[PDB]
Amino acid sequence: KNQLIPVGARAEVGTTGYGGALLWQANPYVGLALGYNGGDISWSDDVKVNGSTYDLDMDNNNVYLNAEIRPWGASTNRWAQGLYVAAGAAYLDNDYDLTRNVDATRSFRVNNQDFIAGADGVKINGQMSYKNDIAPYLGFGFAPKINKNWGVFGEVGAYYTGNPTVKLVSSGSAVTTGDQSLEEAVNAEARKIANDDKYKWLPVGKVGVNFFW
Amino acid sequence: KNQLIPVGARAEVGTTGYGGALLWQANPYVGLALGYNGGDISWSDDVKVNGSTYDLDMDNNNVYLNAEIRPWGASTNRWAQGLYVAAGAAYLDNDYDLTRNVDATRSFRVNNQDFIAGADGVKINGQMSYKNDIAPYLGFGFAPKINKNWGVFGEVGAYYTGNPTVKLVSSGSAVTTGDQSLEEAVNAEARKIANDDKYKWLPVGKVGVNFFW
Repeated sequence: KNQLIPVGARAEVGTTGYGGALLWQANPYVGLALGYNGGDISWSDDVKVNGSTYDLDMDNNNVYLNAEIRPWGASTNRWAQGLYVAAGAAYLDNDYDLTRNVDATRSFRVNNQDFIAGADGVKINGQMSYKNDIAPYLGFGFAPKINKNWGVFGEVGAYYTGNPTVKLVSSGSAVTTGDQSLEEAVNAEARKIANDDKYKWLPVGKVGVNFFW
Repeated sequence: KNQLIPVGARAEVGTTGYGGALLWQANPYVGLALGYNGGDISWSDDVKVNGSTYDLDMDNNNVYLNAEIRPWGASTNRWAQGLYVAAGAAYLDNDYDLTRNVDATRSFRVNNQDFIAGADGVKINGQMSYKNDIAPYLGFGFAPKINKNWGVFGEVGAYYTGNPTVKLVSSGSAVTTGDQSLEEAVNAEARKIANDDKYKWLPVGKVGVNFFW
């Protein structure tokens, strides 16, 4: 068979958007996925959690190329054959815009300090963007085949992106007994995101369907 | 066989204390339990939940007489034979003394209003006593036999006691933006317990071991 010809394709939905990939298989152990994840969703819910409401906007525009390594690639066992480690890289462009609306008189926590929203309530808005011409990726996947023609998968990994760009702002007044004012607590949180090790990785979870011709 | 002679005894531990009962069986469907639940425990934990620590003292001194009705009493099936409805009455004497210790700067909620403890923290103490010369009881039990000589059980029910006596007091200062001061919120909660329908019943959960001679 010709190495340059893909063996199949997949459709996927996950935390970095939806889309899919073309798939090549060099041998039972080593394969390649070239994909796009994009789109943009707006989850504006209304279910109150403890007096707060959250609104999430997300815009994605990612292109990725992964090697997939299957340690049990030649197995006829469907669970074993489906297990893989993904290593590769991607062009990343991801914007998150999260807004927390705190009801009047309700408590909420910012930078490990408790606050209580005043009579007019409190709004906290966060904008956070991951943009990388090329970011390395490592992940692990489980892609059991249902038969020779199709299957389903899940994949979890992370891109090493460095800290994202971040802008956090609050509106409204709050009472507190902690060390920081609301404004400082908010800026403290912006600073953690811009600087802590934890935020130098963009975690990824996706699920989807594989098709094989 | 002689009706006046008990068929067995049980040991039990539950929310109204520990102890046990003597058991009579009039026929496979109708039996009687005469028991004592007493003791007194002090659960002073240290595991912080959201900046609060709780300390619980409980003192019990209850005598009860229940009829137990087994709709499937003549069954050899152990699950079916073990199912019963309990109806009876008890002398009740139960004291609860619950103390919530709120760390400095942490939020906590009283009478559906959020508060944040000041620099010196906040203590909330509640004393609540159920005392009844005779209170009706209804409950449901599951007492599977392991063999003819022994078994295990659980029972859940409630005594109609009317509202308990209640004393709630706070110490320390707190900030808030709600309608009530801390003192009023605390007294509001005392009033609910002294007056709401919900508190006119003392719920009971117990587990134990049955012995048959």
